[PDB]
Amino acid sequence: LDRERIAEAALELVDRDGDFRMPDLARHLNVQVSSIYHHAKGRAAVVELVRHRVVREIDGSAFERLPWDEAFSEWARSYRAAFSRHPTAIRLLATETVRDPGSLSVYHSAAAGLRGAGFPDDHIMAVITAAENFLLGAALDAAAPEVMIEADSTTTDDALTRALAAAPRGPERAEQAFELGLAALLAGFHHLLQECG
Amino acid sequence: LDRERIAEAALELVDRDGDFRMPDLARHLNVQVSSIYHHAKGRAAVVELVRHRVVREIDGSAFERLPWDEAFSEWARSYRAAFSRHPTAIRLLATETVRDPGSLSVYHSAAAGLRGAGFPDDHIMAVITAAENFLLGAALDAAAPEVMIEADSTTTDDALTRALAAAPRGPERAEQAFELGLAALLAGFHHLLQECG
Repeated sequence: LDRERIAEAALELVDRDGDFRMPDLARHLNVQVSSIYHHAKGRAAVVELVRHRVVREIDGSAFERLPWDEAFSEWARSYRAAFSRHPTAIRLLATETVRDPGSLSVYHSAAAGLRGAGFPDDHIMAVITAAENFLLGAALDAAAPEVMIEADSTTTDDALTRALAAAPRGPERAEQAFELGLAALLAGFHHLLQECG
Repeated sequence: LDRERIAEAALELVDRDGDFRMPDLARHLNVQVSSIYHHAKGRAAVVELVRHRVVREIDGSAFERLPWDEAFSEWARSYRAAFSRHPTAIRLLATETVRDPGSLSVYHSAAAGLRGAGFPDDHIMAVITAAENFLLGAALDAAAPEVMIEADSTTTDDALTRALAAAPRGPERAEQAFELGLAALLAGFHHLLQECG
């Protein structure tokens, strides 16, 4: 029983149900809640351990090594991949305040990278949050069925039929939308930067 | 007991737990599963009724009345507002194939609007899905706490501290990120269109 084993069991419960309760977590660790509190004080601390375990693969330090848009793209891909492994954890983690030191570090890196690029301070958090909104959505879409829209029509030339026939099939469907949306957002952010001088 | 009352009770369960089970739904309607199946055959049909009840407010027909980017903005705002009332339903609805006639109609409208604008057919579904990815994420962020990042630092001039101090407070935090991300995506999509001639 250390922090890593608590984080593990908690994420397992969150994977199954979308949330966890302290006594049930203790049961699955064969301990009393007491024992958990010695490693992590309260629910908020256990949520941050869950967050830590999900986001471990996300490297923010790419912002120190690459131009902002290339770093943004590496960071975005890692973020998608991390959350797409735990789609049932997305609601919980998107709606609890971030305090995990590891996560705060990633934020520190993205903020410094975007400042370095010329994004004004009053825009930096919105840029990062706009990107995260898209990425949590794309993580859900990567966990979704490969066919997400099934239309029952007799028409062959309407716009929806045509668009659905001309789109990628399989895992490529979600990948196409993710790549196009990422490129569109980066183009938008580049525009923001031109406007700022 | 009609389709509307089934849709209602099912969404109530989904709001609470993130999913529903047929027998529990029947219990909360004081009926046997049998009675549900006469209005909606199986789980997939009940999921689409849930979808219908969430997305009723979303008007796709704005694509018939406004230039694509103005329509996109009205549609996006309605979509955010709808899902932000039921954040616990987002996972389920983002990961089940769309067959609800009302929803398919909205897709029909957005597809025709984007075709009308000049987006090539092989790009239309990805454009719509990219937008939805962002919007589901923004719906979660609107249901999130107004302070989403709490940093414990002694530093005053670092990039994260500065960005968090210069950002909007309260409900304005999520609103700022939503507005900036929407504008960035539309700029990106406008760029896509310039590239296409």
